[PDB]
Amino acid sequence: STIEEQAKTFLDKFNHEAEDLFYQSSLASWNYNTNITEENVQNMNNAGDKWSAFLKEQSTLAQMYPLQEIQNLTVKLQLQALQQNGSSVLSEDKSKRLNTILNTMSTIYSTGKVCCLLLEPGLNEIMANSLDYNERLWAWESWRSEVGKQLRPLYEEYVVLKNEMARANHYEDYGDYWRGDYEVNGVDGYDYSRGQLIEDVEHTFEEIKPLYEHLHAYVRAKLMNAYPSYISPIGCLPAHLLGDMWGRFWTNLYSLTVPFGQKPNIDVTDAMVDQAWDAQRIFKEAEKFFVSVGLPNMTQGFWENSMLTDPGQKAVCHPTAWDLGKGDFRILMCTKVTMDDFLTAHHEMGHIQYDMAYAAQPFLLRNGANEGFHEAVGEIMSLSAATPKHLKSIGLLSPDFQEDNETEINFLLKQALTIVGTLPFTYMLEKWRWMVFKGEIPKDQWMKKWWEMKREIVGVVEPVPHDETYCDPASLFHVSNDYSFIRYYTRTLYQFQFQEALCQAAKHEGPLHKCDISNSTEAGQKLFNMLRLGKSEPWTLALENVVGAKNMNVRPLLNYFEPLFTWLKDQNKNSFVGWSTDWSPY
Amino acid sequence: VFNATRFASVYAWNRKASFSTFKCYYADSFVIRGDEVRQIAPGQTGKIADYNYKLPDDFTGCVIAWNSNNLDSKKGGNYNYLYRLFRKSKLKPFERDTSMEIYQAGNTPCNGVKGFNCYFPLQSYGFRPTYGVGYQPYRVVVLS
Ligand SMILES: *[C@@H]1O[C@H](CO)[C@@H](O)[C@H](O)[C@H]1NC(C)=O
Ligand SMILES: *[C@@H]1O[C@H](CO)[C@@H](O)[C@H](O)[C@H]1NC(C)=O
Ligand SMILES: *[C@@H]1O[C@H](CO)[C@@H](O)[C@H](O)[C@H]1NC(C)=O
Ligand SMILES: [Zn+2]
Repeated sequence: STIEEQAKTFLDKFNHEAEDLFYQSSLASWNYNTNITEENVQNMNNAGDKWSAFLKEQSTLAQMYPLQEIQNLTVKLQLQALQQNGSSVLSEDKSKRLNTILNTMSTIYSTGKVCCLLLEPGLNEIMANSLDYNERLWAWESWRSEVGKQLRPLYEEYVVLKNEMARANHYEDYGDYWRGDYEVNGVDGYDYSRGQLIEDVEHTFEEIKPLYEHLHAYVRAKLMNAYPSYISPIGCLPAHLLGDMWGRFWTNLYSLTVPFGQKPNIDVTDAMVDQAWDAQRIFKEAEKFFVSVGLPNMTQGFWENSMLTDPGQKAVCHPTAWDLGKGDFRILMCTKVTMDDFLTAHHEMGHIQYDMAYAAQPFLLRNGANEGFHEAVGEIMSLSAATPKHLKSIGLLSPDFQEDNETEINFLLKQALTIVGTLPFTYMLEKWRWMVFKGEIPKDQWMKKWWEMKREIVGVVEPVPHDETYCDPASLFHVSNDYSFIRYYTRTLYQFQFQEALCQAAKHEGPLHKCDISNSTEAGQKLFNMLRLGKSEPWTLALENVVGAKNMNVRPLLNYFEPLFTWLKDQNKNSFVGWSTDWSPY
Repeated sequence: VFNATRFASVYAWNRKASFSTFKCYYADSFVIRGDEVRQIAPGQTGKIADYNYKLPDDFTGCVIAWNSNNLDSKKGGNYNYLYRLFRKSKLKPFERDTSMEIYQAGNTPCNGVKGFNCYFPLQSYGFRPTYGVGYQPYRVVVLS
């Protein structure tokens, strides 16, 4: 009997046992989250430990089937998914040391305080709301000089341990390990390596650069109005003035940089709190929206076992979509009567529809095509549900409303601040991390290079000089909690590829920022043909089913923001566009 | 028997309103899962029609099935219902296999004990009330 048949038998046993163990683990976790007590923190740990032990044993005994004797490519995908080692390749001392380092780095972050304010909500309200240069500078430098100075040496040891863990797994470093999510082999025409993602990212940023130049110059002029004696008309933007602790998003700058301030944005909060909407009407509307394009209803367990309102007992009201397995879908969300919960409902139900789609694939083939598909599929629904045509078609806006060419610029500029202003940040951070894992930045130059790639790629300068006892990057949640960061770039490109394809299938004439895919079935057959695949196909094939190409592309992202680009080109007619890396505020 | 208080298992099926399924084409009785009821029909294929309960291609009786979620499931799990997962060859119409022998899937034999490539052939549905409609118990009775 060939070693392939024995693999098929081993796998159809594994699936049947893992389904049950995983269901009871996730049910324990949900019971904890919706009702915090002392008895529940233990019932969570019991099932968590059981599930982890099962997975360890099954991987150990799956390693006995060599992949070279298998011709079927689905059996190969599942066996690869199961044959992965992990920190099991290290020693026992080294595994325990790595876990101690990780826990210390996490708890140093989550309980840090300066003098007596914590990061949330103490120092975040000074960064999002204050209008004082000195107070903002104090909060910025205090968070930089209290927490990161403690996370430097732990991070230095983290790097060594992670690099050798990844090298013992037949990679070349930990960045290569991370990039191994976008790799395809064995398929003819749809192949992709771990060294080509760098090329694609750097090839698309070169085309995103001009719109960011124009937005940077506009924001600089407005901030120069607001902080008069502190900004230079040719230099970079000081780091502590961007309405954020790190500068990840430029959203909180809107109040200072609104084009036509005598025109208020759209906000239907009053038009719904005045018609007596509640927490269930929002989700009934979201279900109607998803049924309009031909996707199925929700299940009865969704309505019986979802927590859609804060029940006065404790709880964790973070919005979440739960897929417990065995036909069990849920949402945990303490929703209000507002215009942002109206949109979060559409996001989370897009998550749930994607989950329900691939519920027929074997246990290990149930995810997105790669790590940036769930969020894009969620985001396009909020794009298409916030359209004045949609808000007028559900009776939440008066038919005497008329869109104004000056009101479509406020909207596009707010979208730009949130969406475009974050891409140089992401690209630069993951580039620095990749170069540090590879070994191209020695220890004694870490902080020298960080603040050299901020003045070049992002256009941001630091108010005070930082020597090499600092670990500024580790003062961010994702860096000291051991998470990757390139899924946001690729997700932000995929969402506009998806939306252009779908609004082209829906026969939309006009600007892309006004399109609404409701009442379109031809736009709901193109999405489902990709949702139903799970991860049984290369992500390039699943991308080509919806779009027509098999790689990333930046042209629909630039088609979305075309009227804003023309307006900005006219606004910056007598300004300097571009920055100089020499001016510094000290 | 349409009203007995305890039904058998599908691998050990017995022989002697709200009918979710009444499809006409002795009285056999058992319990299966929701989305497997489609396999109780002539010319079907799966685990139930291969290793548990087979119907011939030229059949004359009827098939009745109805949900049982309020009787055959409990908070925590109901591990009293079983089905056969592995077998050396497909069944014959109306045949029955109550064996509990270790199934050898490779080339070296089992000593009658589990281990590498030797599997215990029976597996249980752990029934719960918070399951999807396709994973909830179903009571089935086949006539003639
Ligand atoms: C919350 O948990 C406690 C014990 O952990 C339990 O007694 C109580 O019934 C739970 N609340 C609900 C609504 O079930
Ligand atoms: C691979 O195996 C699956 C069952 O696991 C089967 O359905 C499929 O047809 C096989 N593919 C090929 C190319 O043999
Ligand atoms: C969808 O079609 C229905 C039925 O004609 C209509 O009432 C609704 O306004 C439409 N919605 C949109 C967004 O066009
Ligand atoms: Zn999401």
